[PDB]
Amino acid sequence: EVKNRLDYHISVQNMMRQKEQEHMINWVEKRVVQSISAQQEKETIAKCIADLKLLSKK
Amino acid sequence: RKLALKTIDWVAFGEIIPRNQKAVANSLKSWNETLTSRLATLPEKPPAIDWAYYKANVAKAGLVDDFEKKFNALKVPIPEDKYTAQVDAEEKEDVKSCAEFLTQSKTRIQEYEKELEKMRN
Repeated sequence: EVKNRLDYHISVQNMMRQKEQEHMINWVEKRVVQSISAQQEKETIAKCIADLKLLSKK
Repeated sequence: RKLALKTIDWVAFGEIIPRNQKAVANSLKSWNETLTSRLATLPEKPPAIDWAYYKANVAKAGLVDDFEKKFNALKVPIPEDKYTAQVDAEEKEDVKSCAEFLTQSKTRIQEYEKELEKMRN
């Protein structure tokens, strides 16, 4: 009978972290992303590693 | 209360003949024996709480601690029971055994076995 009371509170805090995760995630992922390509040279760091794949994948 | 046991001696148990309590014994064996094995089942107690943890992820930990202190403090009364008149419902059909046939039988046995010797002559 004790456990139920406790487990409810545990279950809420887990479920609230998952919801905060989805919502945090949806805002985070929707907010930040832009500088990879607003710096076109952070797609040059892709091109750089890709030229170091070009040469240095083999 | 909890479990008890007395003089469970099943053969003579049913055998009683105080008729409105005679019948009872025959069933009371099986009620009992079922009982005895059914207790023989259970655990007595369950775990002891990991309170250190439940504070962790019940971060309404006032609740945990409230219930923790309460659980640490929480000590059940014991059960109810009522048929300790059976103790004395015994003593009546405890004198029946005695009086009726304790004494009758010694009396009777005396004359008869004595009654062997003299007519053995």
